[PDB]
Amino acid sequence: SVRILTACFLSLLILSTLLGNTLVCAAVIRFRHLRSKVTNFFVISLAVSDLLVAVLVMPWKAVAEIAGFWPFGSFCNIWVAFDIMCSTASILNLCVISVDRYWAISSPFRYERKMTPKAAFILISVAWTLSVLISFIPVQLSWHKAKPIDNCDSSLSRTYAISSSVISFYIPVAIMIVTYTRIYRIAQKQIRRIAALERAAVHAKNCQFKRETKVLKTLSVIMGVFVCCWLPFFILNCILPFCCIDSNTFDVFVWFGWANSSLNPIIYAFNADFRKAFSTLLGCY
Amino acid sequence: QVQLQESGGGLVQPGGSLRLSCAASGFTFSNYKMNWVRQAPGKGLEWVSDISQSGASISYTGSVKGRFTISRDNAKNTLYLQMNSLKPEDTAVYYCARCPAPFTRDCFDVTSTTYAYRGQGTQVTVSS
Amino acid sequence: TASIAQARKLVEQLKMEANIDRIKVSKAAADLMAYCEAHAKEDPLLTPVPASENPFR
Amino acid sequence: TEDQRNEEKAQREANKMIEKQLQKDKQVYRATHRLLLLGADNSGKSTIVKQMRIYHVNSGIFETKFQVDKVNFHMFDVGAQRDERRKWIQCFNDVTAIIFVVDSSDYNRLQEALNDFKSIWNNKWLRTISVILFLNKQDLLAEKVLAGKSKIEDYFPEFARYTTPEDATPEPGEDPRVTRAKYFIRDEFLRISTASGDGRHYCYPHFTCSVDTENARRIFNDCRDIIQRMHLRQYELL
Amino acid sequence: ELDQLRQEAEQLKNQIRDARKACADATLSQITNNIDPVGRIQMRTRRTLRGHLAKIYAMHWGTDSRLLVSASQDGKLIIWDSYTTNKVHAIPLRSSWVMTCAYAPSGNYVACGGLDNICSIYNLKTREGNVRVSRELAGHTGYLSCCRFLDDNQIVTSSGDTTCALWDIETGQQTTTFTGHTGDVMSLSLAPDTRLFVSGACDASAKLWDVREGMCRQTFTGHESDINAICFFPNGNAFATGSDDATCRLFDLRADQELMTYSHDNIICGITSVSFSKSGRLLLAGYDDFNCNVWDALKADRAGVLAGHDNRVSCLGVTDDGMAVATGSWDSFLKIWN
Ligand SMILES: C[C@H]1c2cccc(CCC(C)(C)O)c2C[C@H](CO)N1C(=O)Cc1c(Cl)cccc1Cl
Ligand SMILES: CC(C)CCC[C@@H](C)[C@H]1CC[C@H]2[C@@H]3CC=C4C[C@@H](O)CC[C@]4(C)[C@H]3CC[C@]12C
Ligand SMILES: CC(C)CCC[C@@H](C)[C@H]1CC[C@H]2[C@@H]3CC=C4C[C@@H](O)CC[C@]4(C)[C@H]3CC[C@]12C
Ligand SMILES: CC(C)CCC[C@@H](C)[C@H]1CC[C@H]2[C@@H]3CC=C4C[C@@H](O)CC[C@]4(C)[C@H]3CC[C@]12C
Ligand SMILES: CC(C)CCC[C@@H](C)[C@H]1CC[C@H]2[C@@H]3CC=C4C[C@@H](O)CC[C@]4(C)[C@H]3CC[C@]12C
Ligand SMILES: CC(C)CCC[C@@H](C)[C@H]1CC[C@H]2[C@@H]3CC=C4C[C@@H](O)CC[C@]4(C)[C@H]3CC[C@]12C
Ligand SMILES: CCCCCCCCCCCCCCCC(=O)O
Ligand SMILES: CCCCCCCCCCCCCCCC(=O)O
Ligand SMILES: CCCCCCCCCCCCCCCC(=O)O
Ligand SMILES: CCCCCCCCCCCCCCCC(=O)O
Ligand SMILES: NCCc1ccc(O)c(O)c1
Repeated sequence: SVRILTACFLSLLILSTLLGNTLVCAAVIRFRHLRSKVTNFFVISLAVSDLLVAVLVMPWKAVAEIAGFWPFGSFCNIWVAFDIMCSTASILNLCVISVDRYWAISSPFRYERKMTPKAAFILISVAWTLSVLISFIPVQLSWHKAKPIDNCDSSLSRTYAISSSVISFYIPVAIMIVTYTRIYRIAQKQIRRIAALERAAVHAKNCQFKRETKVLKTLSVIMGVFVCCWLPFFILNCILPFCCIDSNTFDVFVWFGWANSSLNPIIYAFNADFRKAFSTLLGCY
Repeated sequence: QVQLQESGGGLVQPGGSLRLSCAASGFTFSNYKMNWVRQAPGKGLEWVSDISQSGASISYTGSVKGRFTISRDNAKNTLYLQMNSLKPEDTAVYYCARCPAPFTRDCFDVTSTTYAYRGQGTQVTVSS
Repeated sequence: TASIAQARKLVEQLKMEANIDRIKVSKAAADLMAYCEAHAKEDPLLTPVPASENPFR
Repeated sequence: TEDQRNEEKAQREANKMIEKQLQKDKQVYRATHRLLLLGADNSGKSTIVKQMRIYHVNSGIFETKFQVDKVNFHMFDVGAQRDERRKWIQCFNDVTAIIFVVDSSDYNRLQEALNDFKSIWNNKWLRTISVILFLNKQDLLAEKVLAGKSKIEDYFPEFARYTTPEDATPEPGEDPRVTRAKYFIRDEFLRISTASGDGRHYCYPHFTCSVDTENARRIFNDCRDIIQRMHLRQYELL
Repeated sequence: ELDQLRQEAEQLKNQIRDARKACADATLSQITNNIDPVGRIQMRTRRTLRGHLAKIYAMHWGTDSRLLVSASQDGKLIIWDSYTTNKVHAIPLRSSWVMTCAYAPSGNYVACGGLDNICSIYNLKTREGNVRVSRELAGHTGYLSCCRFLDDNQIVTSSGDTTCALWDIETGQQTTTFTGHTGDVMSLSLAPDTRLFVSGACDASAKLWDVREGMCRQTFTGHESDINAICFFPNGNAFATGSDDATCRLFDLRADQELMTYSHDNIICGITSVSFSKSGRLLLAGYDDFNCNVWDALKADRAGVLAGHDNRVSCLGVTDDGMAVATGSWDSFLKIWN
């Protein structure tokens, strides 16, 4: 009854995430100018991380939810490690991009000299190594599992729930709130300078708010979509072991976290070069 | 061959009226922005005024603003300049000038060292 | 006397340019066609080239 | 076919040596910020930046090198060329900014400067580049107004009906009459720049003079504005 | 004085236009109606040469169709190898602003010009192995626009001060000076016989210059705007010209008037560089709207469209055997099209 309807939404979600991430990766490989800018290196890392979710994390959980049981019980221990890795890799890549956008807009001269492509890789490599240091070591040593029809009910322990959340969510969202607030200080000042020149012109011609909405809309869409998806799941994730929260309800919030991986390409690849690349590659226009 | 032929002028009186006829031959007249340029005796070239392709945007020089009408007929292929309320200090030779590129808004035609898209000009003397 | 010494050179120029021989358009036309027909097979851009003959493929 | 393989090794080795050199130069090239100096003959475009004054001399072109806060600037002053400039200006699209210097002392030749600025602003390849504006010889403007004969109101009828902008901040040791004249010149250049409404490039007005040390810092600061607006537009923030 | 000269000058120009209209029996496109069309010509990017920093303004092939010189605004003159994508030489230039580059028919020298109004010849057969300035020529006043080798001894240059010179490389002086043009002379195209050349200036008039005599023979006044590039038809009896009014035109040295005009209503952008093919059937034109159109020289219909560049196609070259077509644009990449 309600399984038919639910199956369609989950299948569209997987296909949407697969579609967008594939197009972003293909477009950057098949165009050199999308590889000359050092900024677009990070969007490659964010398209690979988001594509590992759709390929390897989303289907198995979807199959288990529709069917009700867990098909292969040994694969549950391995799945958890890839679930932690693919989520943390997505959130850390979104922190690297903000730090990239704050280096270029604050100090534009130093950003040309210091940002070698060499150092670009060093940012990407600390992100992906933190993801494997948080996931494959504790889950296989089973620090989280020993808290005191087969199910994959991985109840995280007290130690590992708090610790993983701080290194994967709370630190990168502390960096991102301080980052984008400063970029909204810089952008606001520039509009004031334009408004001074504009109004003198208007005053001279007569004697003879739209820009500010754009500044606030762009930053709101980036911060708003990311926070709304992951905040009602990391609040619950810290509470749940300490604790209430039903299993059905908690399940629903996991999908909202994963849904952010579907909306990540459209938010960051609505640029002039990317849109031109999309029309060519897909062949629509 | 791009050719410009000015017409009208001669010895006139201050405060009178004068129409300058400009004949543009050898090109498509509606594609190019066109403008007026004059040369005082013992002085340099100065940009009088301009008119666009359709004829909407019209700007003038400040010191002669509100004193000259610029008509640009597309079908007749003629550029008219109406000169009323003349001044004895405003006596010069008037050269038709054409901006070198079509469908553009940038113009480089104040060059005195043999600009080759202008006419031979007409002598317009005002004697008080 | 500089403007009349450049006018004079234009007059002398146009006298030497008027007095030239002029071939008709239709004979000229046929010569152009003759050179494009004869050398039509020797053009690697007009006629495609196999990959073994092509040094770029 | 063994000799052919040996020949390929020679060319490949040569290519690697040349390629590594082009990478060292690539670092120096990116760090280099180009600047084009455009100005009238009467106005002191050479007098703009006395901070470093390396002033290398070529046959026609003049290049000035000056560093501010360990950032190297090259400023290319075009010298002995023909009066028509609609063909060699296409070369200079790759520069970071175009410095435009005008003389406000002569009101009759001011109109010519406005036409030159309008042509540069409306030029298709100069659409990306911002223009940095210097209104030279301000001290002469003060002394000239005291004569009693207003030249500007003859050449400009708009200045008989004009008020001082409230956004402008006058210097304390200046005549209010002179300050009206300064901003009204400034507004002329901004009216050409606001008419287009491109949004890709802007016009930065400055009140320089003949004896100014601060001009090197000004061109440094306006460079910071040009590259920040570039990144902001790229992420569609502005 | 000035009025009788200009009236005589006007009666001479009416005689020339009577001559040109008496000779005009028919047009080329009427004659060529019983000609099989070329059809769609599709070319693909066989090679991309990468390694430039600034925009590539001009380039010139070799006589063996192997090595091309490319000139860029970063101050680097890079001799490429077209087959293996290897940089066989890279030359650091004194002036960063370069507007032309030439390759010798023997392959021994390369010349470059620019805004420093000096043609610099570089030797490539130095026993030390390092490239060095062989001589510098500082005669002209305006900028240097196009320069081409007649041989290893005489080079012809196109300045920006309405003057074309004939340089001797050994003595370092000007042999013959051509002062006929009134506008800025943009480019010159040497004849295959190397006895004549043609230059298109910014006065919308192409001239036919004799090298040994020293005076122009013919004037062509068919255009409406600045003539950007000029190229001979491969028999030496015709040339093509590209202007800013989006119209290519074909001119005859015998009929002394325009044969055909290549215009289309959708494209109003300028024409940077035009090169014929080997046979002369395809006219290749580098337009300002980021792509190249392959016009048919006898039918005035676009075969095909080379849309591979990101910025405007600055210059266009064709090998002497017609094997490939290289275009350089202002995105710093050299696409080889076949
Ligand atoms: C790009 C970043 C970086 C990021 C990661 C790694 C390295 C070291 C790479 C090495 C030189 C060892 O090869 C570096 C260089 C250096 C760190 O020293 N830089 C930065 O200054 C970042 C930065 C700041 Cl703080 C402020 C304004 C602009 C910029 Cl860009
Ligand atoms: C690409 C998307 C559309 C695929 C969606 C697959 C959906 C439509 C399929 C997959 C599993 C299927 C269900 C499998 C089993 C049953 C039990 C049967 O007694 C009623 C139909 C029902 C409930 C099927 C309905 C259709 C179903 C839900
Ligand atoms: C947990 C954190 C601290 C681990 C950091 C590991 C760092 C030191 C290691 C792991 C991956 C390594 C990078 C791997 C690949 C490259 C590309 C190469 O062309 C330059 C060196 C560079 C960029 C290495 C630099 C050092 C590096 C970034
Ligand atoms: C950068 C990526 C490739 C690093 C991956 C490291 C993986 C392959 C390593 C690091 C930690 C290792 C685990 C450490 C401890 C154990 C417990 C032992 O009784 C079985 C093997 C097992 C489970 C190891 C399997 C392999 C392992 C998971
Ligand atoms: C920046 C990184 C290193 C911070 C990591 C903080 C971790 C190591 C700290 C912070 C919160 C701590 C937990 C707080 C509360 C409890 C409940 C107690 O009955 C057992 C220990 C336990 C479970 C702690 C284990 C260690 C812990 C998880
Ligand atoms: C989970 C996803 C769908 C959440 C997306 C939230 C987006 C669409 C909403 C939430 C916050 C909203 C913004 C809030 C405030 C303003 C300022 C107002 O003067 C213009 C609209 C604007 C800019 C809104 C645009 C739409 C907006 C950005
Ligand atoms: C246990 C599995 C771990 C998988 C880790 C995958 C990490 C992929 C990182 C890709 C970085 C790409 C950076 C840009 C490269 C480029 O220049 O195109
Ligand atoms: C490209 C990514 C695809 C991911 C595919 C994951 C496959 C997991 C397979 C799970 C079942 C394994 C059965 C093992 C049989 C056994 O020894 O018991
Ligand atoms: C590079 C990443 C690849 C990921 C592939 C994951 C596949 C996991 C399969 C686990 C099989 C475990 C079988 C155990 C059988 C047993 O109980 O003894
Ligand atoms: C604009 C963002 C849209 C995001 C869409 C996310 C869809 C998630 C769907 C999850 C369905 C989970 C059903 C659980 C049923 C239950 O309570 O047992
Ligand atoms: N579906 C995401 C599950 C997840 C991801 C990262 C974490 O740190 C964590 O505790 C839990």
